Amino acid sequence: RQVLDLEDLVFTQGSHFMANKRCQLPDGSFRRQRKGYEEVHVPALKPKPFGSEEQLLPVEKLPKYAQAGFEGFKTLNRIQSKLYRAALETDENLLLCAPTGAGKTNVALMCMLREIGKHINMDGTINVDDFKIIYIAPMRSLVQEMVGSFGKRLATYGITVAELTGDHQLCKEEISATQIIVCTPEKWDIITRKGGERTYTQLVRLIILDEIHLLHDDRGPVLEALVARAIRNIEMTQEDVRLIGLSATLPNYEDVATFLRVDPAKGLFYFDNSFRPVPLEQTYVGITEKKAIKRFQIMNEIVYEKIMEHAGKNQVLVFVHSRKETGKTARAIRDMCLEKDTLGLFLREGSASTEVLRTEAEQCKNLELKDLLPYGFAIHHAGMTRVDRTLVEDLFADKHIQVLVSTATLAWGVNLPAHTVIIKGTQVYSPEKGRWTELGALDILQMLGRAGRPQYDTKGEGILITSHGELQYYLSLLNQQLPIESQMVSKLPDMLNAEIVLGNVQNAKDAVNWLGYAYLYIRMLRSPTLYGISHDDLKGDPLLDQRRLDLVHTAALMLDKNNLVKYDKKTGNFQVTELGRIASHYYITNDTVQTYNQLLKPTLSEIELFRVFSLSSEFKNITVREEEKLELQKLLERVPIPVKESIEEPSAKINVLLQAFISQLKLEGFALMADMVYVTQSAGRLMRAIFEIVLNRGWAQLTDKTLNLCKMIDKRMWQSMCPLRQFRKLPEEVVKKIEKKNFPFERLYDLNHNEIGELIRMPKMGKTIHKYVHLFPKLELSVHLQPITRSTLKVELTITPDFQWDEKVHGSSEAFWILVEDVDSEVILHHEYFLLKAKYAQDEHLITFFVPVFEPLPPQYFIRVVSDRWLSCETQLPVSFRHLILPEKYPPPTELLDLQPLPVSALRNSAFESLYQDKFPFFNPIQTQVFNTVYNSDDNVFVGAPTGSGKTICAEFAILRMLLQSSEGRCVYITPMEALAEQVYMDWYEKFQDRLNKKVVLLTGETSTDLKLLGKGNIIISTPEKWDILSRRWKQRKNVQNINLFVVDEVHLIGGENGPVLEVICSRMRYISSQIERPIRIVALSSSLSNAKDVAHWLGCSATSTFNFHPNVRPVPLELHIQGFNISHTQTRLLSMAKPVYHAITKHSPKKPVIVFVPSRKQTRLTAIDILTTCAADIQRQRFLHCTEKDLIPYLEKLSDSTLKETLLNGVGYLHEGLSPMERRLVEQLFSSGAIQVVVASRSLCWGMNVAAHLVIIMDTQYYNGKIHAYVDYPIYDVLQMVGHANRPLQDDEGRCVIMCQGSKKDFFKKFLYEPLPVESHLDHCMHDHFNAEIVTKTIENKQDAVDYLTWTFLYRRMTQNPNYYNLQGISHRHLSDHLSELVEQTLSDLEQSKCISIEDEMDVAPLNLGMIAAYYYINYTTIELFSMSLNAKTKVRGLIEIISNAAEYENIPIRHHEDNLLRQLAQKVPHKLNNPKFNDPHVKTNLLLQAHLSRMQLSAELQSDTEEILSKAIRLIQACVDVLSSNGWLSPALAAMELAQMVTQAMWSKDSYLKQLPHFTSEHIKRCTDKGVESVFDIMEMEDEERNALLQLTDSQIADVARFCNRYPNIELSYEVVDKDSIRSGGPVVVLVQLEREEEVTGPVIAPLFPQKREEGWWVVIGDAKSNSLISIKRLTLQQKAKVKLDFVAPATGAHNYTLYFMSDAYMGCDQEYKFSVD
Amino acid sequence: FKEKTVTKKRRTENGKSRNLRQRGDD
Repeated sequence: RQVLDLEDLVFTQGSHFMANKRCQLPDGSFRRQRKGYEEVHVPALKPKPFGSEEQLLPVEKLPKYAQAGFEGFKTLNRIQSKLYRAALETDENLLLCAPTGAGKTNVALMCMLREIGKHINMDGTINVDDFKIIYIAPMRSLVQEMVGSFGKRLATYGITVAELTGDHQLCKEEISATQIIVCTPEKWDIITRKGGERTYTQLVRLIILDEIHLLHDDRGPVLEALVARAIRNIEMTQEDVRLIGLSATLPNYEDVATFLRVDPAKGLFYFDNSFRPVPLEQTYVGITEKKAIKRFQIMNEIVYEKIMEHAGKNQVLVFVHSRKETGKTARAIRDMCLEKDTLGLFLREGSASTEVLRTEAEQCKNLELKDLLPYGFAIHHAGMTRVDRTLVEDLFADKHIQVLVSTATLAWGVNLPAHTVIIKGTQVYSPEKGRWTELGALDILQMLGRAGRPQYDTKGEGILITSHGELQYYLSLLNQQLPIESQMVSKLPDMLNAEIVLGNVQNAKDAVNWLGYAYLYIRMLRSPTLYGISHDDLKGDPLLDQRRLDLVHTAALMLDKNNLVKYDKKTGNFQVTELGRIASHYYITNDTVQTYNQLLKPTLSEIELFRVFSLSSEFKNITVREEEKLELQKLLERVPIPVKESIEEPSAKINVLLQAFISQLKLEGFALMADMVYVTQSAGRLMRAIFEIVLNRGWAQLTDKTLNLCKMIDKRMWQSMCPLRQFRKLPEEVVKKIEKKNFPFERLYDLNHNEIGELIRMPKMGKTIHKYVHLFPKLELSVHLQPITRSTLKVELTITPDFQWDEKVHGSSEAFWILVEDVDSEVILHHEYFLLKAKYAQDEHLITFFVPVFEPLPPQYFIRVVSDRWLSCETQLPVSFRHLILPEKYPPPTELLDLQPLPVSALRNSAFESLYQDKFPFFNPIQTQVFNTVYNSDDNVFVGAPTGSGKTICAEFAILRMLLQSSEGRCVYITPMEALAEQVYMDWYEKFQDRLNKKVVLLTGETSTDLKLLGKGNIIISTPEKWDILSRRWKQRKNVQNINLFVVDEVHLIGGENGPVLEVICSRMRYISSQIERPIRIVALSSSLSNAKDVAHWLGCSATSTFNFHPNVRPVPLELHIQGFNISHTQTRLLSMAKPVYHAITKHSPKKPVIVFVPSRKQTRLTAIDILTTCAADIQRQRFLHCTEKDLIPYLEKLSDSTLKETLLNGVGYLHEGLSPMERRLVEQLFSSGAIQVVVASRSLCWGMNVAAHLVIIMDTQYYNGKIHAYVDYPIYDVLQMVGHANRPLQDDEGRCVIMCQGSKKDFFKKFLYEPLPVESHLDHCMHDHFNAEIVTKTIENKQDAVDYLTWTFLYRRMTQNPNYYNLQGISHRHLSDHLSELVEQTLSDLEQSKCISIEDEMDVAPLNLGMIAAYYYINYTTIELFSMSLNAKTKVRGLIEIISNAAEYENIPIRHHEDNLLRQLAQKVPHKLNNPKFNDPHVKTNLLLQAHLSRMQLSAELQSDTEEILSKAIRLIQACVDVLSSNGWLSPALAAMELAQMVTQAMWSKDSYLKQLPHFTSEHIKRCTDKGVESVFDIMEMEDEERNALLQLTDSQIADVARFCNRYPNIELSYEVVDKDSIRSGGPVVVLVQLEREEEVTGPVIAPLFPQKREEGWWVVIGDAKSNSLISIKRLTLQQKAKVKLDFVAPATGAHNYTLYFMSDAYMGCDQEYKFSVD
Repeated sequence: FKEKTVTKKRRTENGKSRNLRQRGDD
């Protein structure tokens, strides 16, 4: 590749550079020169004679839906008649080359109507949200008129059109709202660069490039980039987008058609000047005058002379370059005609006020139009008034204003044709060019289009005034002899940077291909010699691939030199540096970046900042005009900031101009205005980018100064003056009076309105100002810091808004920057973006982040929250370190001995060796080192190794030693995750029970089954909760006491959630081992821990038997790559992150398995489809599938989902909770077998996987939390476990993990992932339940016992090592004792408050009844307190459901995004309505789901899983409610609760008839059952089979299974007897004996169809008194075959009473028996 | 807005009181 000089290659002078060589003039033309100028007149060409069978299309002759939007028109014109077929019937790319004013906008509307007609829906409605149309217009003044006209035309379709102007966030909502977006090429391009088009890019079906010939105007870069991007996007995503280009008649149009992907045979329509609907004569004038004054003098009489030709017969429209020139020209022409011979007599032609009367009536204006209007003259320009412009428009439309001079905005801004139009000057000032340049070609064409009214004009000539030196160009342009060329060459590097930032071109090859779609490539192909390419060079490479490579190399080296993008010569890959990303985002040329880099420094002063801004390459051309040099001087001494290093250079001019704009100084000079505008609009971008540039480098001072300058530029304010000017409503003089007082703003907050008024001496508005004081944003900050390690902290920041929210002043949301700065305050340790939404205002927000520290602790860190667009709106909080105790430094990890690998034959027993000899002959070094200690010694051991090191083999070593020690022994393996428990159970069932014939069991929910399994089994797999339930009452249960081995897995999880339970059970096992006088060996397995010594001491592991290995001792070396993206919005983040997933897959693991973990189940499908479409984009198709589809078909037939079936056929599969377990098993088997290569899994499924891959990708490291309504990071243990999956030891030499995260968390991941992490106990927060449980079982009998019991926990070990993490002040034994005493005192006080325990003498504690209920069912104590408080003696099933849904166990249920709409829809469906509920409250969701499930209705499958979880947790809560109600002695609420249990298991309302229990039954079946007389299942059990058959439609299965259910339905017969009912007296005990029999022998569990989990029959026997609503006695039982139950109570007074005995089920409705008996 | 999900010979009998609790129009 060679370096080509861009400057030589590019043709200069912009649009003026003419490819035309000679400009042959048409036959109907002539040229004539008088005095110093020459006029060339080309009469209107007669319209082309209509061809045979050619006729204009009647409006009624087109499709009916398109009839609307064409009202007021009799027929389409000739051009529209030609193009209607292609526009409306075919979906083909179009290029219409017609003369201006020929109605090309209507062709665009026909295309838009086509796109609309693709969505006619039904009943004359349009799918509003199904499509979007992009209309690109060159001039904003045209954009507004396009918006207005299209809104008027397309109103009947219910379709909204709007301009795209505004802030990007405002643009986001604007686009989402509307369907047709009209915008400028620059606006659309910048929105695309910013990524704002990403969300709706799939809804854009039609794009219209109006005035597509503009390319030559040096906007060609902006437009070419857009079109090439769209075409290349079409090829990449295979999606179809239709492009409609509208152009003027010009040479080489076929090249544009090729560039537009337009078929010349079908989609190309070209019309010459003849096709002009209304004939017009083009009249050019060229002045040869050299000196400016005489040339300008000549122009006046030129205009006057031509004006007099159509003085009395034709409305003349004159155009002028500038807004002020309009009135000057009007006054000059009026004076010229009046002074000489008074030509104005007929130039107005009042004809005795035949027409003038209207203008004489309309003279009542208040502008300079008042003078001109009576004479017939008028001026129309931007500004004036809105009413004035429409007035002059309407008055001109009625043929009143004979002569109207206007600006260029009239042509675009409103359809106002005229007979004769004359353009004067054709010389406009360009601020970008910093000089006077001739106006754009396109503007000339558009202006000429207006000339000639469509139906009132036979032919109207048009006149142009220009210098004679530029005549040919104009001629060449309007005689269609001037071809269109490309200016891509000059602007190339910026376009390349935009592409690289977008990610379209990863490597230089992609950029070389990308140039293939550019119009520059086509032009170089057609005319190589024009673009600096020799003919022999053209013959060299036909496609010029080498040429493109050359330019790519040059641009890449230039960009690398500025460090915008890293470029490597060896391969050619492009690496996006962050600076380049900023530059692309803010339209900054590479030179400006090269200047900022060598100018910006951390110590820049404000003056120096303004100077640095002035040197931007955007203004590299601007100069200082001498005529305005005097004026600049008076501005200089008025601006606040001194401007040094300035002698009135361009930098000085820019600096003083910007300062004047900020200070809102008025200026008297026209020229400055242009410059004044150009800098200001520019400044807003640059000042932001600089901020970004300095925000990333973490410069604390310069960032604050730059952000303050951005806010000043936006608000036109100086920080010195009062911030209250930010409210436009406040009267200026009042704010000036406030500023006169040297009264600081914050002191306003504490003053009342009357005090404010008397301070300002204007009490009348003193209240209003007060209001504004409380409208200013203000936050309150609190900081809670915890030292995680010796080097890093964890700071939680609580933000509390302290201001009334007003949607007018504030808006939909507010933005803030959180900055953490060191003691010097010269560097930013950590920065973050915070968004305060309007909906969640006045709600405390919690933000947790990690900041680093160093060994010499500085006194303070400063936390500053700074508003993003409000001045003087910062809040600073000093975080102090004078009382901080860092954690003790951890000892070095255990070194890895280089021992000789251990053969499997080391194990003595051959049977044991048979277990492993097949898999491998040698152990990995970790287990070779551990084997001696574990297998050959009997003592507690701790093994800390990175996950994937086979610690389970060490656990099996311990188990084998136990089996060798005793033939029958018990081992208990506790693993924190349920899915891990299942996996381990399967593995050891394969390994132990099958080969060694030793019992292996897995614990379940039911306590009796758990007891049976513990009694019979030898290996007991369990999770912390399941084992906790059993071990709580270890004193009574002998089996728990004597177990030979206790293995804990994932010991490090105790730090995370569900850690307290694991810690409690481990401590209880240690206590049992100490108490039983028979040591219980403990084997702990965990990831590498920094504080391994604390855990080993806690579990009793000796110093020599503690193994803690570094994370670098992984058997398979791990390569971790963290990729940080600086995007705050989550959806935008993921949408931009989708492509780097595929790029990383290609770069790292091309031909090896890949696993991608995403945040949410919904996101899984989208990511799988996006990766698939990106793969199909690339040259290699379905490379992710290695097997054959014939082998896939047997597997695919088992699948049910359609999207998953489609994805598998290409080689990508996805896993989530929704998939059936069979489907997940099949996909995991497919992935393991190597058929597919990439699997996308939901992160919540990470634990439950048995498949490992060569590459693991982490998608976002964040997830949405609905309860907190915020995004939270993954737990570090969770992320580490995900990283552990990249472990294939047999084949892969190393594993690779790419973690892609937000840039804020990037440093923290580096800190923790690489080396051992610390674990801290959270037992202090979740301690009430455990103390209650211990008190229930009499383990704790007083406060001293609880204090002693706390010593066994890991919390007691940590509090003496990391004190400040647990709010400890000191480290002495006294401080620890005081903290333990205070903590236990608080917990026992809470328990006494909830009546769980009784505290006597402030020393002893005893268990109360509520405590026994809470501990018996393993229910959180808060829930039992709530049940006790809320339940009364009159609650029905409605109140019971409401109470149960309020239980604490449902607090952790998830609230996903967008669920609120579905939930609000569901809330109406349910039978019982709530009382104004908050739909983000989890309890409300649980109540709604319970009501939905009870009613048997079905919801969307995603929400369905939550219902299974809720029902799983519900039954114990219902039983607890029953127990509480029985304790309180209430009959009706207890019966209601029992019926609630029955109905929740059978999923039916109480009112609903019993029949609904039976399977395959419906309301119609039940109705046919009803009238017969069948109401209960028992009669069906008593139905002669034929009658059940004939009455009920059936199959084999319907009768078979329904009758079988009848068998399962429990019919049981009971007899009661009151023992010694004769010899009984008041106050004596009363005993009743009940006999229960089931002749049928029970087979299996309850047949619960809808209830997910398996359940058994539970029965309640209740003796009550119905009249008093009092529950005398109750007993729960389970009926196996038969039972003999005793009930007892105390007799009341006065002898005789009559109780009722209730026998109630809990799984089947209808079998509740009642028996009435008397006493005494 | 959504739909509602729906879902040998035994003649064994013995003389019995067969008393069940009334619905009570709960």
